[PDB]
Amino acid sequence: GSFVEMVDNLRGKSGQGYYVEMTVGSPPQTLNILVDTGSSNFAVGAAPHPFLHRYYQRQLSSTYRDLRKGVYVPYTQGAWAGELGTDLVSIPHGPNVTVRANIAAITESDKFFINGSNWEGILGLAYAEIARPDDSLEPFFDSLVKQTHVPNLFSLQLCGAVGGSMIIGGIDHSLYTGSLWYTPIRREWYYEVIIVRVEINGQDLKMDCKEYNYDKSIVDSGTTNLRLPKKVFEAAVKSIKAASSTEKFPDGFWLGEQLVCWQAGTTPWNIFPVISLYLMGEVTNQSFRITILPQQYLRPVSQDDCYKFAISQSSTGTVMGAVIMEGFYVVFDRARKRIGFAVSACHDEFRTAAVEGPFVTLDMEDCG
Amino acid sequence: GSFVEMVDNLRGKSGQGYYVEMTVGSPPQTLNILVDTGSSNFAVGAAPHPFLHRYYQRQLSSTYRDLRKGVYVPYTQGAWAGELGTDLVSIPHGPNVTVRANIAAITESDKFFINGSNWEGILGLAYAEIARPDDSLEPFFDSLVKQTHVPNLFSLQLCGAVGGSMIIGGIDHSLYTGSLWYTPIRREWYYEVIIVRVEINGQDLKMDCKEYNYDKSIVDSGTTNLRLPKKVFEAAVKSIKAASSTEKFPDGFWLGEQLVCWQAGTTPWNIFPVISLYLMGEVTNQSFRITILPQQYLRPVSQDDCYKFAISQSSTGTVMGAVIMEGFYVVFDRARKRIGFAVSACHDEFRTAAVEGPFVTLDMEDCG
Ligand SMILES: CC(=O)Nc1ccc(CN2CCC3(CC2)C(NC2CCCCC2)=NC(=O)N3c2cccc(F)c2)cc1
Ligand SMILES: CC(=O)Nc1ccc(CN2CCC3(CC2)C(NC2CCCCC2)=NC(=O)N3c2cccc(F)c2)cc1
Repeated sequence: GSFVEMVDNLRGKSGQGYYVEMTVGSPPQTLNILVDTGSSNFAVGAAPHPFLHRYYQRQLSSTYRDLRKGVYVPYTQGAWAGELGTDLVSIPHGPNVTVRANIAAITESDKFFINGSNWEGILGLAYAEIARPDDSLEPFFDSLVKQTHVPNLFSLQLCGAVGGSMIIGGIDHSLYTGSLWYTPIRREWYYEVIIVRVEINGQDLKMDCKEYNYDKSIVDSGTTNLRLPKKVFEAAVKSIKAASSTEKFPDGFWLGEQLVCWQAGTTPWNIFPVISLYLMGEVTNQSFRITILPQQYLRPVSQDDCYKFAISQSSTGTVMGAVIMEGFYVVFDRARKRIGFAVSACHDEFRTAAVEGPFVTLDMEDCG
Repeated sequence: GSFVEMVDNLRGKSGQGYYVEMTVGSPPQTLNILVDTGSSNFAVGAAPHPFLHRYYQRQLSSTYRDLRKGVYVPYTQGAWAGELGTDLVSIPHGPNVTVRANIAAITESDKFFINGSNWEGILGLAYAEIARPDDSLEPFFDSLVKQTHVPNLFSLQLCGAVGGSMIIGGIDHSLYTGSLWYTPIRREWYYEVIIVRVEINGQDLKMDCKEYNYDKSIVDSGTTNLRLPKKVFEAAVKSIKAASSTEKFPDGFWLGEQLVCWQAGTTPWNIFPVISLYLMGEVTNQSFRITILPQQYLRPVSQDDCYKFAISQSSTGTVMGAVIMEGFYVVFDRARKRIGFAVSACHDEFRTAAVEGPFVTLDMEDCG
C-alpha cells in the first residue's frame, strides 16, 4: 500500500473528463487539470472565461519565466492559443517532487473548455513528437523524469458512473484484480498500440486487421468514446445491432444522434453484447483480449436513465478512449515501451469486464 | 491575496500545539507536524506508539538516506531518541517546493508525544546553533532557503479558542490589522528578543529590565505559557492579584496547581488586567508594546468553563509562548534579523489585544 496517498486523486463529471489538482507557481496556485494521454502540452486557462471557475495569474507568480513565444493547438472539435513560459509545478496528491515545467498560458480558446467540467487546463501526457509548437517543447512527464528520481511510468484507474486514480512512478496493486497484460507501444508519439482482432459476443468481425489500426490505434484518456475507422465502425454497428435484436433502436441511436432512456434501474444490459479487442502481446504470436460491457459503451447523459451509444466513427484511426479505459487499470509503462491492462477494482451480476490470455495470433506484425 | 493557499494551514487542540501537514519521502507519507520556533530539529515518530495515529516508515521510502548516526534531544519535561537521515520533504499547504532535508526518525521517547494531540513529529524552526547533535545538522528552514528561491521569512497567525496560518516566504496582509512593529533578533539561536518594560493595567512593574531577560527572552510557538523568570513571575503575580481583587482566588491558582471554573458564558474577563510587554524597537531609544488580554493568559482546560492561569515560572529565561502569540500576527523575518508583531485578524466588547508605539525608552541596550 505504499502509493496510498495517490489513490482517488482524480475527479470528473461523467463524459466531461478526469482531472487532477496541480499546483503552479510561487506562491501556490492550484488548478484542476484534465489528464490527457492523447496530447503532449501542459496548458492552463490564464485569463477570465465564462466556463472557468479560476485561472492562472502569471503576474502573481514570482517564479514564472515568460518564454516570449506564442503557441497554438488546434483540433477538429476545438482549439486554444496562448503564451509559452516555465514555472514550478507540483501535484499535491501525486509524487512528492517539484519540477520546473513548460506551461502554456491559455489566453484565448474556441470550443475547448467545457461548461461545468470543473477543469481549467490540460496535462498532455503523450510524447514530445506531438507537442506544439514542435518536439523541442519538453512535455511535463519528460521534465518530471529528467529532474527527479520518479520512475518513468504512470498508471490510470478511471472509474465510471466520477473519480479515479493516477499513480505516478508505480503500480498500486489494490487498484486491480488478476494479472496485468502488456501490449507494446508501437511508436512514442501518441500512445500507439496494435489491435489484432475484434469480436462482438465472441464472434469475429472478420475484417483485415490492418483496418483496425488504419492510420493508427491510440490509448487516449482525453477522448470519451471508443472511436473506430469508418469501415470498422460500420461492420461493428451491423454486428452489435444483430446481437441486440431483442429490442429495436432507431438508426440515429447507433450514430449518436438519438438517445434512448429507460426508467431508473430497468436498463436491459443483458440484451447488449460484450465487445473484445485483442491486442498484440509481448511474445511472438501471443495476444491477449480486453472485453468491455454495454455499461462502458452506453454512457449516461431523473425518473429516466438516458444513454448515448459511445462508439463513434473516426477518420484518424482508432481511439481507445474512456469507454475502454473505465473497465481497466491501465499502466503507461514508458520505461519499457508498453501499456498494461488489468481488470479494475472499480459490471453486473451476469457479466464482468475482463482481461484474458494468452491467445495464439499469427502475422500480428501485418496489422500495423 | 497571493498567499491565500497557505491561509488556515494550521490545526490543533487547545493547549496541545499547532501543527502543519508535511509530506515526506517517496511515495508520499504525510504527517501532522508541530510548528516549533523554540527548537531546531525536524523529527518524526517512526515506530508505533500508543499516542500516535501514524508514523514514518523509512523502509517504504525509496528516497530515504540513512545518515547512520543517532540523535538524542532532551528537555526538562520530556525527550526523544532516534536515527538521523535525509529525505524529500514538502509542505502541501505551504511553499510550492520540494527539498532534501535532515529528518530524525524518532524510535523511542519519554513524555514527548501528547495523547490526543493529532501531531506525530516536530518542525524545529529555530537556528542551527541549538540543533542536535550539533550545529552542523542543517535545520529544515535553512535547507529550504538554501535549495529554493523562497524568501528567508515566515510568519505565524495562531488563533486561540484551534486553527491558524503559517505563511512561508512572505506576509499575508489579510491576517492582520494596523501596522507591524519590529523587534531585533538579538542572537540567532533561539528567536531571542529584548523586553524593556512590563506593565499590569498600565502600571509599571518597576523591576530592573535585566531581570525580564534573565538569562534570555525567546519567542516560542511550541510552549503554551508565558513563562517568566522567578523574580519577575512573583512581582507579576502580586500585581495581577491586586488588579483582580474584586474576586479572590486560591494561591494555587496563580501557581497553576488549581483551576477555577465559571458557568458557560459568565467568565468575568473584565475583572482581570491587561498585560503589556514593551519590546526593543528598530531605532535608537524607540520601543513599542504588545498588550494581552486575560482571554490569552487564562486558558480553557460542559456546563462549566474551566481555566488555568497560563503564566508560569521559568529558570531558563522568559518564554513568549502561545499565550502571547495568539493575540498577534507574528513575522519571523530571518532575512532582516527581526520579529514583527501586529494585531491578529483573529477579545471582547470592552478591550482588545494591541500593538502600539512608538515609545521613548532610554538605555534599552542595558536590558540584555
Ligand atoms: C468542449 C470539449 O469537449 N473540450 C475538450 C474535451 C476533451 C479534450 C481532450 N482531447 C483533445 C483532442 C481531441 C480529443 C479530446 C482530438 N483527438 C485526436 C486527434 C489526433 C488523432 C486521434 C484523436 N480531436 C479533437 O477534436 N479533440 C477535441 C475534442 C473536443 C474538444 C476539443 F477542443 C478537441 C479537450 C477539450
Ligand atoms: C507531552 C508534551 O507536552 N509534549 C510536547 C509539548 C511541547 C513541545 C515543544 N517544546 C519542546 C521544548 C520545551 C517546551 C515545548 C522546552 N523549552 C525550552 C528549553 C530552553 C529554554 C526555554 C524553553 N522545555 C521543555 O521541557 N519542553 C518540553 C515541554 C513539554 C514536553 C517536552 F518533552 C518538552 C514538545 C513536546
